[PDB]
Amino acid sequence: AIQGIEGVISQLQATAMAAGIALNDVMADMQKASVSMQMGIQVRNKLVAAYQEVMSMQV
Amino acid sequence: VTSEQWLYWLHLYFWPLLRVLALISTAPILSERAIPKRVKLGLGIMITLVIAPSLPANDTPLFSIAALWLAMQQILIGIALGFTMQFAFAAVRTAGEFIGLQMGLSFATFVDPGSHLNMPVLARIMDMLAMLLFLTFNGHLWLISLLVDTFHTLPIGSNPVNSNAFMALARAGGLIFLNGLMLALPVITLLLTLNLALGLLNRMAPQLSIFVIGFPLTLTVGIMLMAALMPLIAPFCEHLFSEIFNLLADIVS
Amino acid sequence: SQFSEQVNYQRALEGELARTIETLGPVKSARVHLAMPKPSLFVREQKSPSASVTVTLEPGRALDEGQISAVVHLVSSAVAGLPPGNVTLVDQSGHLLT
Amino acid sequence: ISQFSEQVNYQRALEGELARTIETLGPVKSARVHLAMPKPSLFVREQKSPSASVTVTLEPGRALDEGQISAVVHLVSSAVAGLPPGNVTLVDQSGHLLT
Amino acid sequence: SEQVNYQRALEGELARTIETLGPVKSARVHLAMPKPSLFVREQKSPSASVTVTLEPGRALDEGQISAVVHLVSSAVAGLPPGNVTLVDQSGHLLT
Amino acid sequence: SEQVNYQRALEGELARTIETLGPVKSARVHLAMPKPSLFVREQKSPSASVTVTLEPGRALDEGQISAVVHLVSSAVAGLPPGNVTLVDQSGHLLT
Amino acid sequence: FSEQVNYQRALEGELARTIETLGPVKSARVHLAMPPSASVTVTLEPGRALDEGQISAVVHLVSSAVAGLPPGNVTLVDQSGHLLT
Amino acid sequence: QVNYQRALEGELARTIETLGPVKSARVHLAMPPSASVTVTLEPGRALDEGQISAVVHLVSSAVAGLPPGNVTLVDQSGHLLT
Amino acid sequence: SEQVNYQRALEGELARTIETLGPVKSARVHLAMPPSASVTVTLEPGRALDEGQISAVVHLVSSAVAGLPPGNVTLVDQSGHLLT
Amino acid sequence: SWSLSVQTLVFITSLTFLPAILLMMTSFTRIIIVFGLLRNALGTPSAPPNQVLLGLALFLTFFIMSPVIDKIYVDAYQPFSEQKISMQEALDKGAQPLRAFMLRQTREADLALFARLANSGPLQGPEAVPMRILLPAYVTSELKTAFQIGFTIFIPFLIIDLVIASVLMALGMMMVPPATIALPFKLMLFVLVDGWQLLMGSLAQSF
Amino acid sequence: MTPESVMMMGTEAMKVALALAAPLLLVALITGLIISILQAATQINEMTLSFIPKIVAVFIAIIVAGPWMLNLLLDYVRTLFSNLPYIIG
Repeated sequence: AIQGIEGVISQLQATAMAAGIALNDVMADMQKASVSMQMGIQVRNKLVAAYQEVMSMQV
Repeated sequence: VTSEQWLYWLHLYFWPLLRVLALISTAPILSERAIPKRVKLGLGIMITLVIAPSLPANDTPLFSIAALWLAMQQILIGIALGFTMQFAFAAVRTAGEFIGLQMGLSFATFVDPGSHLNMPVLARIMDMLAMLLFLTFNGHLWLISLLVDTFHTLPIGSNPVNSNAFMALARAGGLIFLNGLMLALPVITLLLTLNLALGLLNRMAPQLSIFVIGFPLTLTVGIMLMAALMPLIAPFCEHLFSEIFNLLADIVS
Repeated sequence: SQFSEQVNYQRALEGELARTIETLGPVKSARVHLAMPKPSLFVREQKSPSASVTVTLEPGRALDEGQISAVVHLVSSAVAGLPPGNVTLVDQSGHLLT
Repeated sequence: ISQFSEQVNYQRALEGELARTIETLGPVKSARVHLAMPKPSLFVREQKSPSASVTVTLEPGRALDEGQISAVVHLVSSAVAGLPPGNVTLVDQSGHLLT
Repeated sequence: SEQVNYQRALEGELARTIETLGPVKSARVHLAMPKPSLFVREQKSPSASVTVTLEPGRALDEGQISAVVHLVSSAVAGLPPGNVTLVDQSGHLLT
Repeated sequence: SEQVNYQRALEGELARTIETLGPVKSARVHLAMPKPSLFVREQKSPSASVTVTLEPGRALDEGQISAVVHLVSSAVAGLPPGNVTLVDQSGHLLT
Repeated sequence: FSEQVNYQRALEGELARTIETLGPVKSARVHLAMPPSASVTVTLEPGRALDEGQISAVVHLVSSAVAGLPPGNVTLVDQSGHLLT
Repeated sequence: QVNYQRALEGELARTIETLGPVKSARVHLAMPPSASVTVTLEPGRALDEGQISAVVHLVSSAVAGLPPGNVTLVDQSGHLLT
Repeated sequence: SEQVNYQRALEGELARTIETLGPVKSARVHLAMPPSASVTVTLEPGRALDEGQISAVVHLVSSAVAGLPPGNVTLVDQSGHLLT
Repeated sequence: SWSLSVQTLVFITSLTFLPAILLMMTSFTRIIIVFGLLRNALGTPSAPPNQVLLGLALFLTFFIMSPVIDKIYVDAYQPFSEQKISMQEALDKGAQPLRAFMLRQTREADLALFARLANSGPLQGPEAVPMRILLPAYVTSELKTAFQIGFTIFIPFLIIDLVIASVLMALGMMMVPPATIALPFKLMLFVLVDGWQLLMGSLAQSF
Repeated sequence: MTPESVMMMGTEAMKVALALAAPLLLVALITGLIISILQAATQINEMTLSFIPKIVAVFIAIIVAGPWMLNLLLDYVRTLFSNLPYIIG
């Protein structure tokens, strides 16, 4: 993109300043997605529990 | 073949689900505990199923601090929307509780503040009347529509944020008081006059008045006064909802 | 009410702007109308505010091009985020000066 | 003053001032402005554009110039948040549409 | 009540301006402002009926018919001109 | 009560304007406005009955009947003209 | 709201005051508007044209007196409607 | 605060006038900082470069965190001595 | 108010002592406490301040202000010469 | 850098203490106590719901932590991506702004007490105060500050109540309870002066 | 369904509450006022003797008008529950 090339030159300025599919793949990505979804569910559950504990307060 | 790329679908369906569910758990009527949890989760899931395919999918991994920042952003947006909506019901509850306290309904708070003995029954009456009015004016549909619309204004992707904007929501805390005063005003003032009248009776022969004649008279007068004042809340109800909605529209952006 | 406060503020700004515009040599009386944008219960969108300025000139006192410019600048500055191009200046005969 | 009352009063006041400025215009003896400000609804996408009707009474024989009609249009449109000029109707005392 | 009153006040002002039209001796405006229905195929829309009494022999010009239409339509949020009916004191439809 | 009162006021004003029409000496309007429904099916269209008393021999023209129809239909949110009945003092249906 | 508006009326007043103090200037009128921009109208003494440095110094003063006022948003105009900017 | 600002402005103008060539001074402070100083000189009493420098120093010091470069000094004729 | 008044009082006493210095006819002290100081002295006809006198003025003003770094004290004469 | 599974375990475990972080480390206790005392002042212990007060305190806490959040983003969020610093050196580096904030808001007496409660003699410098000594001292300082702010809020309402009672007594009334009369006047004073916005402005200024 | 119907719902409900509570409150108020004026006439002032006849009067009030209140409130609740499925939206 024109804006994409703008971003590339921006990252170059930043550097300046700083100075078919098989079962093997199907199953592995399937498991990885299951793991990531479980992680997201657990993190959200922790956040929701913390929020409800905060809001169940008594001021 | 038989690809079914799972990460793409997960990243497309997750963050809109997080924002929709964050609104659901805090938005009035949609956040009431009487709804079973599975009903709320299913409503969020179905709304996300309808909305997400049109949105540009994000590619940030769930196993990164960027995912945590995204989740925090969605939670903040949802709770801000729900709470700004809840402010109007807070104002109505305040006005009702004050009318009830000038009724002398709960006199034990003036002598024992927060002593496990308080019944703001008028506050509950007008709170549920306000909920009925909000249901009638289809405010919840609007809430869902605005939750969808805040994407165009603020996309899922991490975007920079502002400051006094938060103050605005916090400064909305003034409205709860300011609008509450007006609703009361249309009744408390006359009640005040009534109490003033009772004072004139006590300027006569000492004692033998107040706590024996004032309470029943003022209770009946408050009852019939605000029974007549009931038709007045609905225009004020729409005014409150419009105030909350356009404040949300102006400040969320 | 806040809304009442906002209306009062809009009116006061209009008054002072008209005042300064009149004080100007060629101008006998001025009338300023402001349209501040509005909020919506849904959808993001700015509506750059707009202004309409009607001037009555002294007998034959035609306004200079520079004068139109200066009127434009003043009115635009007095309104938070007023894009000059949204200021209309008109005379007592209905000629658009801007 | 109800929230609705507050709005209606604002509308009336705007109408009054607009008519006032229109009258001050040389050829115009009296003006009458009617505003129709619309309503947002949870069953539509683009809210309908506001509309205005302007009736002018001219001084004996004081016909309005094409530019006079234009300037009236501009003023009325600007005074109403999001008023698309094309929704401003200008009419004389005889019922001739000037716009 | 607040809405109905708004309706009455508007009807009144519109009739007023219409009478303030040279050929018009008195005007009467009736507004039908209702609630619409989405996905009901052909719904409908707000509507107006305008009755004018003319001065002895003061027939309204086609332009006059057009300007009345424009004014009434504009004064009603989302009033499609085609839903404005204009009638004279004899029952002739002018629109 | 608020609704019933609104209905009787609308009836009154409509009769009023109808009597204004030259040939009409007195008018009587009856509105039947049905129960609204916000579901996805239930809906019914309102109806009107108009009785006119004419001046001695002042027969209403076709156009006149048409203009009465238009006015009454417009004054009632979602009133389909075809549901307006116009009758004279002798019981002749002008519709 | 009132507290803010009143302070703006004051700032405007004092700025106009200092602008007049300058010999050539007979009277000044300052209009402010923060989201900022300023419009300054000066009336000069008979024939007392403002020098380019005079226009500049006015610009500097008005810009400084308004938190975050970019000079380029200060308009200076005379009693005849000439933009000295 | 506003009263404190006004008082500081007054005293600064005072000291600036005390200086010979200066007949009257006017100080405007913008604290969020910047300063505008208008001086009226005695008939023909032009301020020297060092004098301009000293005015700058005084005004800058009197305002917590005032960067000299944000002090404007102007004469009764509208000449920027800065 | 209590603070502003304290600042004014400190300014006054400092100016006082500075004037009570032979060559000095009148002194004016401005404090900017968030610190910095500006000191204007008027000298007696021809009474030029020596280097040490300048140094001593600096020391006094710096000490009188909690955490005043001397280098933030400006001393100026009645003609606008920076003695610093 | 240690194992990814251990990192996940530690992260989810630390997620549990989020209310503890909000209460003990941020200012949330101060605003919540100020709101409670202000509600007690007006004489209505249930006028704004506890939920609304909690959410308002949460928004105020978010704003007043926004500078510290920005410092955390600069020192921890960004360099964790560029991998110049990560894991240990950074979590501690990101926690450093919290340490600076809590040192700023903590009184010396509480820190001295909690040090002599832990026999930490050689604690000489003020930027190397351990978290165990810094946290409860900060909480106690917050309690004292919140109580002081609550008393300052109490003063005008107490004055209004006293004035109303005095005028009632002087006017001849000896039986009329002054609380009923003074409640609407308390509200009209609170609204008219716009107490809420100035209160939040002062709290933000109170740091 | 319409807000007019809702607000009417609240009004009629709370007028029913007013009708239920008015006899007891009015009887208590009348008894208190009568005892107070008798105290003023006799120049007797103890804050406890006004509390005695009030309880007896209010308790008699349930004896006399109690069935009427019980019949009114049951009719209100019965009609509300019967008309519940026609004011649904």
